[PDB]
Amino acid sequence: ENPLQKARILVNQLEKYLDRYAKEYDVEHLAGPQGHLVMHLYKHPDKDMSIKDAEEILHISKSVASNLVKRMEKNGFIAIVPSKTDKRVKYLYLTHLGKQKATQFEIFLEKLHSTMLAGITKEEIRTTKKVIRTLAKNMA
Amino acid sequence: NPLQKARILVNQLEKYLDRYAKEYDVEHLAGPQGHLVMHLYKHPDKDMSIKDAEEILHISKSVASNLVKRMEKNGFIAIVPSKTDKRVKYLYLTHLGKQKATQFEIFLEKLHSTMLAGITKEEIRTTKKVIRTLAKNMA
DNA sequence: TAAAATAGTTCTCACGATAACTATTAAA
DNA sequence: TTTAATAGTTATCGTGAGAACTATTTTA
Repeated sequence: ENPLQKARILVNQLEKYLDRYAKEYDVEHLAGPQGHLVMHLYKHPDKDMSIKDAEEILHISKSVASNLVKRMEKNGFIAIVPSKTDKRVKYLYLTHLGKQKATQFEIFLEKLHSTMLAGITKEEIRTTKKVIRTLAKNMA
Repeated sequence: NPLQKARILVNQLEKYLDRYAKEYDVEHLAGPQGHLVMHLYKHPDKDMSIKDAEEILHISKSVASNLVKRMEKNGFIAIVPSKTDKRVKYLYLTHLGKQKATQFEIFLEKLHSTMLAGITKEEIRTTKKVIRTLAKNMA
């Protein structure tokens, strides 16, 4: 068999269903990094998150973080506000729609594990995760 | 929550493979370009159209169309209209294509061996049906 | 103060998705 | 032969990457 190809395919379909599922459940656009950042802002309302902080949370690059915050703004999930102390920093803030969505989305996450990890065991699962961990760790 | 982490671990995986391949003179082929070059090599007696690539790689119509444009630009393939069916365009490995399939097949071997080191088979075979289940679950 | 770390943007790109469109062949 | 299906392209988009570029702190 082949390991590079299969993996890529399996993710492409998985990614594609999550998009389908999430539109029907009224969390369109959040199956992905947008949803992950909305969740992070929710869980931690006390911390200032700047754009750079998003790079590190989501494990993405400069340009990717910049373009991602732009998309979230266009979608109404966030407001971007320059800092007054550090003139180069821009802060991110969940909007009202943002806050409402963080909630609908947390439900959706629950309904996912409940549906996609059916027929699988936590040992089976814990081992695949070590299968994965070591794959990872193989690239120093 | 953890399902996110999944797509992260792909982003690194995808990222390293691109570094590895360029270092090893198979640039641009860690990915669908490489997978299609292989398919053409392994089967030189089957004529393959752009649509056939949609099916081999499980991609959409436009993804396939754009992908072949990228391979042509890279030198790995030539695109030739069918003379029987004026709708169809056939794909053909170029000379550079053919040699790359070779260096790439080597790359695959090396990568596989260096990635599944310290891992058993049942562990790996169970990872499969754990993954096949997920896929099956999203049906 | 001069030089370097930092925060963000914009360029060009690879690789995925739809949807709307042109052709062309096949089917009814 | 009117209609369906098929093959490919191009539009807009989401989500990844690096590189070159501002503009602001640091810090040496």
